[PDB]
Amino acid sequence: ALKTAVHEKIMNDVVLAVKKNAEWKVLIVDQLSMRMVSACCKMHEIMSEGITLVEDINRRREPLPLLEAVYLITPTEESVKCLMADFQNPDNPQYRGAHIFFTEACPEELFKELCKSTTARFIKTLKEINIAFLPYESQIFSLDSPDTFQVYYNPSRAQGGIPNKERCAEQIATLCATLGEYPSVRYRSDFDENASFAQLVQQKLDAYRADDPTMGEGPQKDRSQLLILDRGFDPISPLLHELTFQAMAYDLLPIENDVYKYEVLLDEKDDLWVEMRHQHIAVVSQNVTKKLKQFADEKRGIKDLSQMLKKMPQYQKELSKYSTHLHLAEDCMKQYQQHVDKLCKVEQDLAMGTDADGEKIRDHMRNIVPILLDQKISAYDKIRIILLYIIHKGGISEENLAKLVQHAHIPAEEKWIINDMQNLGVPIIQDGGRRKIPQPYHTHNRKERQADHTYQMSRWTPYMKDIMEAAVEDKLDTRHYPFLNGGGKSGPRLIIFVVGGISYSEMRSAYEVTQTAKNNWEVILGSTHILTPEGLLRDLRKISNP
Repeated sequence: ALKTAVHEKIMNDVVLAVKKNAEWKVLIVDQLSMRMVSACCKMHEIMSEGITLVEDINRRREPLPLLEAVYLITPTEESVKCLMADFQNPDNPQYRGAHIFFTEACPEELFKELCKSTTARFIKTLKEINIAFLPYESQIFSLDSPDTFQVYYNPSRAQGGIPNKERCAEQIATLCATLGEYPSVRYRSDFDENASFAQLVQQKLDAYRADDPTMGEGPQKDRSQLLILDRGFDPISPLLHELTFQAMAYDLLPIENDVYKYEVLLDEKDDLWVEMRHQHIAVVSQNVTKKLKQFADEKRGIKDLSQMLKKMPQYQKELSKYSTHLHLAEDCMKQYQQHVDKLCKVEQDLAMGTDADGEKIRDHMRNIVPILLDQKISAYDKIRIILLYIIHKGGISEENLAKLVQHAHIPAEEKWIINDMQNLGVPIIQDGGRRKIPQPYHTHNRKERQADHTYQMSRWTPYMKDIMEAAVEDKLDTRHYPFLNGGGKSGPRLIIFVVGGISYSEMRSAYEVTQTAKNNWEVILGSTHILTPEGLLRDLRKISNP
């Protein structure tokens, strides 16, 4: 319920915590804290409890010496300056009093500064609420930290990147503290940089239980596990054109900051999107009526059409409840019948390694070339196919990489995106004169799954799900996913964090394993950021584009 745990901290420990009476108050937030508050709280909720206005701490505003101010912000250089600035000098008090709530631990550097500023006398509340992540969805959290990808995968960003990493480790710890968990930490051993990141996470959450022995109280919470994965654990999934509603929309359409214009925001506060989000596009429109008909039914050879008439108004009201969403599914389908259909057939063969009939694939170019030499198909779609093919083959010679990039007419700027995928541990350049890089994510290396798929264009299953299901049954190989400490109204909870981003299909998998393969287990998936196939391509981009 992650979204409510946050709701509980904001509402009771911030808003309500400061309410001693009915005096109006102003809520001051910063870019990040606002995003954080938006996800779990609907504006009319804060506003109904004494908060009369919401301002961005950065862009200064009209002074309100008569009202106290609630500062819910990130203890940043910026923010803290603006803070001390609002009370930078008496008789100008931006406000009459200040209730300060730091989103995360405050650097003692700034702490000292502030405590001696002329702001000290106006501070009526000073706390650390510890909420340094976005409760993106009731089971998915983001650290909105895509630069960490560069940190983890660009050698140039290597050392000197530790501050970023342990900051990540601290944000993850606040996530567990919010859930009141002290899970046993595990990490994928095959990517050497993980163990090191796991220690950071462990240290950070160790510091938290130090200040609270009830964190991880026995109630099944002693079985909770926090798995640290690296993006290279499965490079296929984030590259695939997925066809479930949510995953497909963000990939095919220009939905920025989650807003789909002609405009609407896709969030869990929509309650409808929550029911259609994981649905396969093949049935979104269908089901909209299978239920709308279920509505125009619960409200009830010669046939009398009276009622239906007396009740059309209420009907047209409902049909309108789906207006924009149908406009979304429609958009995805036009896009699909346009050029996606053809891409999925090749992608599914490459990702699976078998055709729709279960047979190993062969004569790869027979289908690759035609797409590569199609001038109407974007270079990013060709790059996704190139990579899926590289990955399928387990590495390619420089020669052929060359020939493929030639046929696809891929700019030289984008060309390095393929090559760079290698910094994640994926074998793309054949011999490499080194050793064999395992590909745990390939189907022929995973547990068997039924080869009877509802849709031929959707046979792939994220490797993530295999991991989730195995962990939920105490069957996750410790030889590949070891505990760094050896060993290993309730959960337990399986917290999976991927440094490098999570795809919408993996977020979908979190829900699937939770509401099915249960034993009261709850899978919470989090990451540095939310991935889009092109978004990933853009991230591989930034390690060679300066």
